[PDB]
Amino acid sequence: TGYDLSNSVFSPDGRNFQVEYAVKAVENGTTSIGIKCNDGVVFAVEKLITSKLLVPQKNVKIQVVDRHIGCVYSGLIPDGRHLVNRGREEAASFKKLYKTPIPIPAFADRLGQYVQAHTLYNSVRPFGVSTIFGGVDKNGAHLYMLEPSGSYWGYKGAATGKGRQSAKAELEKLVDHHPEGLSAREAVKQAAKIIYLAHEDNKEKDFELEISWCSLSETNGLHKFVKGDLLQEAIDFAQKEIN
Amino acid sequence: ILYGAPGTGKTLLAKAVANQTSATFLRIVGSELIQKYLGDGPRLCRQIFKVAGENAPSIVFIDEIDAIGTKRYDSNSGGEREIQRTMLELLNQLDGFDDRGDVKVIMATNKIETLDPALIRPGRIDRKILFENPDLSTKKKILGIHTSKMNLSEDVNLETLVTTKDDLSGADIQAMCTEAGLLALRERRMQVTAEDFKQAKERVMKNKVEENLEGLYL
Amino acid sequence: GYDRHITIFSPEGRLYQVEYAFKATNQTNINSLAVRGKDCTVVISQKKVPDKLLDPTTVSYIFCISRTIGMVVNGPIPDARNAALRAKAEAAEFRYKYGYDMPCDVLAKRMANLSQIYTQRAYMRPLGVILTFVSVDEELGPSIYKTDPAGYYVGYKATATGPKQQEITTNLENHFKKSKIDHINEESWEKVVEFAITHMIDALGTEFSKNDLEVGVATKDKFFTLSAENIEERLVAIAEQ
Amino acid sequence: AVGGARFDDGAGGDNEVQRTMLELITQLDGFDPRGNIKVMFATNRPNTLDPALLRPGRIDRKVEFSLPDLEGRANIFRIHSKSMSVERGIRWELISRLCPNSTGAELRSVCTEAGMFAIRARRKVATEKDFLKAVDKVISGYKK
Amino acid sequence: GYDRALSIFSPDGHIFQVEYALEAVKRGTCAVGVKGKNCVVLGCERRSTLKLQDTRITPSKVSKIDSHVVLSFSGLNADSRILIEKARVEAQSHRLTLEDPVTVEYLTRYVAGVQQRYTQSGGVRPFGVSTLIAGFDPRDDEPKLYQTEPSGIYSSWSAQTIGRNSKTVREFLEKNYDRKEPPATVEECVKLTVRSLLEVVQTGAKNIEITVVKPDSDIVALSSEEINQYVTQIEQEKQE
Amino acid sequence: FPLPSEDSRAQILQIHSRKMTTDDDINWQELARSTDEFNGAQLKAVTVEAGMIALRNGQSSVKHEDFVEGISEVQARKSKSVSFYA
Amino acid sequence: DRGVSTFSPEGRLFQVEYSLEAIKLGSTAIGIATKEGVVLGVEKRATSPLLESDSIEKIVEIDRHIGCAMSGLTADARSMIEHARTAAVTHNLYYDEDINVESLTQSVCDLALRFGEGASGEERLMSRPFGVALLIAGHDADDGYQLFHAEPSGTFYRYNAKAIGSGSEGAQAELLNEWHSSLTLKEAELLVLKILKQVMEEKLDENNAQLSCITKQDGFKIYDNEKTAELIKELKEKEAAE
Amino acid sequence: FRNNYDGDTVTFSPTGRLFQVEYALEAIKQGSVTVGLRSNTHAVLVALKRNADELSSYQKKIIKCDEHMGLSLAGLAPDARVLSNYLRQQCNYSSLVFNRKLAVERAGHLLCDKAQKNTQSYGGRPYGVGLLIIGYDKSGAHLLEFQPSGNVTELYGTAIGARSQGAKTYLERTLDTFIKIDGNPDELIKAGVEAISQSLRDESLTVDNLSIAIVGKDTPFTIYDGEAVAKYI
Amino acid sequence: GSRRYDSRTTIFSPEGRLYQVEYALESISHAGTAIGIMASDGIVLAAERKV
Amino acid sequence: MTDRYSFSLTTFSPSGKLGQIDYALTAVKQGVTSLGIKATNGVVIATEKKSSSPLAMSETLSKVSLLTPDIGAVYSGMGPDYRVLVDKSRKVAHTSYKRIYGEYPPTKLLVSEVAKIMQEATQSGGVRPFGVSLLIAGHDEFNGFSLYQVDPSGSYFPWKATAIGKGSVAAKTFLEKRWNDELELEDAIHIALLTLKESVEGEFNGDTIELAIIGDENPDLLGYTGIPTDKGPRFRKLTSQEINDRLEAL
Repeated sequence: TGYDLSNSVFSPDGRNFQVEYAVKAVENGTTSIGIKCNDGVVFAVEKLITSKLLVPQKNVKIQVVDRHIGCVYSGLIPDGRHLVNRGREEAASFKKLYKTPIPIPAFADRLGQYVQAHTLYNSVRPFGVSTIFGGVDKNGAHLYMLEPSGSYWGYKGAATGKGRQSAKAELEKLVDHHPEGLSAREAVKQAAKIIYLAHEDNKEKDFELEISWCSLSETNGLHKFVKGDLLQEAIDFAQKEIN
Repeated sequence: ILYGAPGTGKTLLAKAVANQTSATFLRIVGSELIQKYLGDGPRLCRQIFKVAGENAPSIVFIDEIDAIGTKRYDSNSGGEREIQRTMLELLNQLDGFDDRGDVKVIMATNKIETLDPALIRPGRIDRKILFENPDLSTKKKILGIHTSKMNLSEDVNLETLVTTKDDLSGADIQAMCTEAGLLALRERRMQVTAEDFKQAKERVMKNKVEENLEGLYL
Repeated sequence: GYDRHITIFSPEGRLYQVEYAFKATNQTNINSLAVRGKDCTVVISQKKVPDKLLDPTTVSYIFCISRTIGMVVNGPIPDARNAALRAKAEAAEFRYKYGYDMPCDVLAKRMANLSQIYTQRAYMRPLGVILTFVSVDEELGPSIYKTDPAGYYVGYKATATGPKQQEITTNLENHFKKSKIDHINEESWEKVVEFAITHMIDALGTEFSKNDLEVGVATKDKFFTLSAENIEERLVAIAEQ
Repeated sequence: AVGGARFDDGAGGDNEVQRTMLELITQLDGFDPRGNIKVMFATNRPNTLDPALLRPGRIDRKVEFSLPDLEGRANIFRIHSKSMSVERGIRWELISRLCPNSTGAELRSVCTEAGMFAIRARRKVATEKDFLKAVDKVISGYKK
Repeated sequence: GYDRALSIFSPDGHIFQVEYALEAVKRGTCAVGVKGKNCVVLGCERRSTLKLQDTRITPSKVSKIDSHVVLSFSGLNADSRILIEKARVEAQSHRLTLEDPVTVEYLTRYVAGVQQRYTQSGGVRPFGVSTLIAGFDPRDDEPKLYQTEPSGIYSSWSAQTIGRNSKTVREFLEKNYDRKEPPATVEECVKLTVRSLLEVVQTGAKNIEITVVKPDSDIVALSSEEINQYVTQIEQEKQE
Repeated sequence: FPLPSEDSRAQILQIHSRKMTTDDDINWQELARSTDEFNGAQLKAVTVEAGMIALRNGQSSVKHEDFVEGISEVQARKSKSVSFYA
Repeated sequence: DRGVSTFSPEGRLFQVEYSLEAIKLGSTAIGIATKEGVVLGVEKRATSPLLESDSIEKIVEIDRHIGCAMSGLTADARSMIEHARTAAVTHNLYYDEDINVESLTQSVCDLALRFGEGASGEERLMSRPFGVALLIAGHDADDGYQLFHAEPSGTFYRYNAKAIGSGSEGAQAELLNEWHSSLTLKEAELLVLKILKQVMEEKLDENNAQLSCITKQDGFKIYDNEKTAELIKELKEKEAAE
Repeated sequence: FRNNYDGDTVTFSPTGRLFQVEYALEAIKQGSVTVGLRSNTHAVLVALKRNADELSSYQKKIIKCDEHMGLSLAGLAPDARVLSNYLRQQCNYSSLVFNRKLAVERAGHLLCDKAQKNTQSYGGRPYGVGLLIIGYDKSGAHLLEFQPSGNVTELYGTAIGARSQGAKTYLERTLDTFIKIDGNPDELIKAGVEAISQSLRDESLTVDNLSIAIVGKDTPFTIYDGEAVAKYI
Repeated sequence: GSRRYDSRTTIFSPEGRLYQVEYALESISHAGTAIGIMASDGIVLAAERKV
Repeated sequence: MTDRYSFSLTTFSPSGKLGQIDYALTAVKQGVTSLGIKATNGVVIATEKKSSSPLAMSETLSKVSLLTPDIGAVYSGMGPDYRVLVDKSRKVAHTSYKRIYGEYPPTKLLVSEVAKIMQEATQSGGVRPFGVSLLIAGHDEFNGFSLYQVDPSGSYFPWKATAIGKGSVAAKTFLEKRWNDELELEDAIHIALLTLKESVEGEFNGDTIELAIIGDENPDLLGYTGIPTDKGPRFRKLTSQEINDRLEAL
């Protein structure tokens, strides 16, 4: 029909076709998952390798809001970086006024009013990226993923991208392992193998494992990158299970 | 190629050239050249040059084309599919026909933009006649023909009738002389006076022809 | 549609943007009920259960603007959160400039006037949700004002949001006709929830558990939303009377 | 006028063009070698033909006819000037320069109309001013 | 297709909207003028065909910009009064800043700049009325005749004919008039100018408005009997 | 049966290279990057236009470098009329 | 369908494609940059003897030692003329020095390469794209005699002999051969008139042809009607001997 | 796909990828081509200058932005000129407030958000020029590849322009060569000349065609021309 | 001709006169007939009304 | 259908009348029926109200608002269109008059300012015209009682009797032939109840019907006592309970 010409159009299906194609654009990107534990959250994202000219630990999309919140998105890279730079200013403006770290459910409202208003505006194009953010605030551990349509809720797990369907079955298995969930280091080892399983669609090329988490146990409320023996153990854990 | 309106530029110009050439006037209807049937299009076109191609006694004339001139894109919306094959094949008959000019082809159409550039083939048709507005000498030559047999009063002269005019064509000026004679029949006389031309010029250019010359840049 | 490209009244005198604005309200297919006791106002919204990747506790169709005041939204989610943050701004600014508690009458009237501004701006989308505001007035008492997507607001004895509103009104019309009052008996606010659950199940024809529903309670100078364990206590309290 | 199908054959009961496509497929493709025997068509629009013939394996090369450039339009006028009496001191390069890109017929019209303007001036040959008026007659009289 | 915007240069290299602006001039009033050695003469045509029209309260086509600089347009009277008003504002602004009188070259660049800025500005309509700016330079008797066109360009002409039948009268100005030796006397330039106007006016008096500009900041307006006096001299050969 | 993908046309062009005589230095995976929206029949016409590049390069056979110049466009389109900065 | 910003999966331009056609319909602007001087010339295009041949000029003087040529639509050109005149006194005001030809050419092209009303990181002047092309010549203390071409589409290029307008494709055919680094000032004046006469339809005289010269000693000097006629007589003498 | 959607850059395509990026990509392919690589201690870019005809001089595609940071211009000219003053203003702003030179990864982000605002805005003129940004900061040498979509990635080196496939293949087999050469800028330039020569059909091999600019720990970013680049050629 | 843009006053019509001015004269004739009279000693105004 | 230029508020209509104006009356015609009757000693107004759900509150809807104590108003159309219009109209009435002349605006000045907002709504692009039609009844010391029919186009005219909505044309012939200018307000109330009853016979009571009149001052509605100079409010809005008392005497 002629309703896809521009934004600010009410379609007969209740949602704009441009928003429908924006959701399909997320499925054309890489796979970014996440796990919400009791003491914190764990982020895992797969970066597609274009060729051997890529340098590791450079293009990593993991961003850190304040010290207690990590940020990762799956979708258009240029459209995603513009939201993180603006999303940091929203969390900074809270500290610039109230003088205290921003809580996660409040950090989602700043991005909510920011993105949802642009979907209502014709001059501003809606965002076609899905941003996954979380951490541990003064209240506790919280995880929220921002959909390209603007709707969001509390998420015990994060699934987006092309392999979100194959990763959804693996995230539901965490209840079968333990009723209370895995540990901090156990969630990193479990989320790593999921990346190798979702690679069957992207297996035409290579990948680099990217995992980050923030909890109150080891880092004591800091968001860092997985390295040392913890990163190498998560890689060999999946090689033995696939074999 | 002819332009203008029938009876003036699309008629008089066609019959005037055939007089001095001492050739028979052969009229072919343009709308009849398309029978909307496969094979009748090129058949009727080749037979035109056949009757005029033996001793070349006459000249081909075609007038009033609203049909074959416009093929559109389709057999509907005023166009026809047989027009595409008729115009394209008629080009071969224009190049194949060769003489010293005893036979000519004169076609009349309103717009040449809908014509096939193939059938046009510039250099085969170098003649384009655009309709021009009649000058002061145009009306004077039309009056002299009718005023010869029509007696004029002492107040009727040549410069009097051409004083106020919209530059009507040679045919419309003839209608003004007929209206002047119609008022003479009301007074029962054979000599049209000057009072009839004053009422005739107002009826012909307004009542008998509706123009009114809409102004304000139009 | 030659005249369909824009938002105007059209040659048929019918707004075609409102045609799809009401259809978006049923996109979520959520049925809610709003009733008013004598001294209290209790609203109940249906909480849909998604898969295990989502938290049902975080999912709420009822937003808290301030104390005693609440908003029930049935329709598109992205238009609900943007209107929730906007409705709270007018509530706080009114308590400053005019220094008075913003009533649900003006709160639904302000959203109605703000809805025309959305239609006045060709680059801005009107609200495609159903704004239902409930509160307890100091004078008028319990009152319900629901703002339609077209900007219409009127008081309701017992309203509803959904395709079943025709069946919900029928059962609640004869209940208020015999007693000749628009308020539920048992002035205690704990017993008002018992009737709000009872009249809703028979109206919708489907009984729901504690995880399929959410129950808000608006009292005088206090407002709260019952958790998953408090809703279970309401079903047990129905059997004890 | 033929193509791969038509109304009286593809949509009709008679077989003329419907059996013509068989000779362009069975004979040319199967039996006839590609080197010695070749086939070339001419059409105003590609869509007027059968989409079955437009598929690869038979009809592949599509040659679009452009219009001559300044150098191409100059070499055409100098050839027509051999059969037409003109002035020995004219220049055919400036004649084709004023005229924009034109078809093969529109270029021959410049030389034929050049003798028409010489009739008004009563001259046996066409001077340079006659070709300049012939180009303006094509530019103004057509405007295509 | 390409006539809906001013920001398109068109495939033909010329905006069709500018060509349509010339059609209003061809159906509008006529403006013809010729400058001599010591003077410039600007004629025009005001249509008296409307009955019950008062010529005294009707402003003349020729408008006064500067003491030594006048202006006469050809086209719609609506868009012309703005071009006259905007020029008069800058005409006074020259003495407010430079203290010198209005320069014909400087005034033309402003009037052409008015149509230039509105053409370049999107969503703003330019002026499709062609104006003729004539006058003398400060402390100079040399006449300067400039024109304005809908294309946003200006050209300098010794004699120019615009309006209805601009080409017919132009042939009269390319033969009897000589730029190498323009008429020295005022009577020779005015009498020949009337003959050029009789083609479009066709034997009329109040339909001709001629304003003769003289040096030392002088403006004279020929009356109805004075304009008709030259008409009799030109038509004397036809009645002789 | 939509238009084949990038890697979907690499196997089709590989079979077309086996039917003809080449240098066998051609990597079918590298030439699939220059193809955009081609079906199984259109790729057969590309191999015909790719062999014509050998005549312009002055080669008796068709090497891998002759395909790279023939698979891009090398037909019609907007050509050289506008290139770089006009 | 065009569509401006919306292209076809081929991707020529639109306003630039229409700009090249508008430039080729303008006046012929021919110039040659040599070691001993830079000579420019234009075709005034006189359609009638009543049209002045000295009041209107397509060659504007930006600086005493720096000239410029204008071929195209004059309406959108005068916006660049006042900008070039402003940029001329700009470098004189701030740095109190004569700006180089390459530095002045880039400063003028800064305005031609941008358009639009909306501003983000730069001020906005042009409300719509302009297609006016200019030929900037002059002499500086570093590169000496230089001749450039101002293109509203891309970056300017350095041309020793450049011809635009309706005489572009015609004049540039002979500029790839007859041009040489040893051409003197007198040889450059006769080389332009020899090419200008072939690319011009009307006869060559002082009325329809006005040239100019740019040197270090005399700066920007315009050939008068008497000096131009003397160079025309010397041109017919050289053509008669060859 | 003719029309039916994509009135401006705001409208998404049915596939979900805006085709305005591919339209601006043709300007990069039809524009100039450049080849460059880097190492731990050095970064180099070899640009191929373009012109019109023999009378037209070759224009340098490398514009100086920062002392330690440089890039090359392949794409539309008016898009790269506005971004040149934007990146240079950020380098001066970083050298004013922070006083440190602008980082490579920070230069690519401000460049990404610059064209992202005009892309999401109604209408506008999105930047279609490709840029390869090299520079040396406290974090070392880095190379970013800019695309008209706004994507920014990190590579040892790449090539954007006409016939860019030849250089990409050469950098894959030589990947382990130039990365192990440190402190010797001569070997990195020799590899760059052989890299661009393989990607080109060899139209004009002369000296004035190639423009080499190298930056490193000791020697800062400097454009070489004339006899400076004639030693390797 | 067939292509007419009446939306903006800035777009010039192929005839040269804006179509909004053409049909504005019709709205004048649709209203009541008003007759002004200018005299030597004053002005007489007589007009009807549309309702 | 024919030309969109009639619908565009920035473009003159090819048909001589803007299509946006004529089709905006259709939206007003689709609404309920509102009328008014102008007499010598007063002006009565009556209208029918939306019932909506059977549980909807009938006391919430008020289609007769208060501008000034000497001027009443009634509307038929969209809900927010009247609210946004009058909320700004009350500010213009106070700013342009009460902040200058320090009184309540008269009938001629107030109604003229109401139509000016509709003029800007039908002029500037992107702003849709109002879908309501206001019938304003007021009394002043100069012109006396006045009844003005305000159309969304922005043109107001005096009317002794008029109707809007679906029953606009139907009740126009009724109110013209039934009512005469020489009658009083008491007979005007009874006629207004009979004509409005013809729209719907389901419920004629004060729940779905609002009734208000204009006239002399009321000392009980003044709010203060002791000042003989200042008269009480001239406008009195009848309570729905008091409307049933008038219906029993009908």
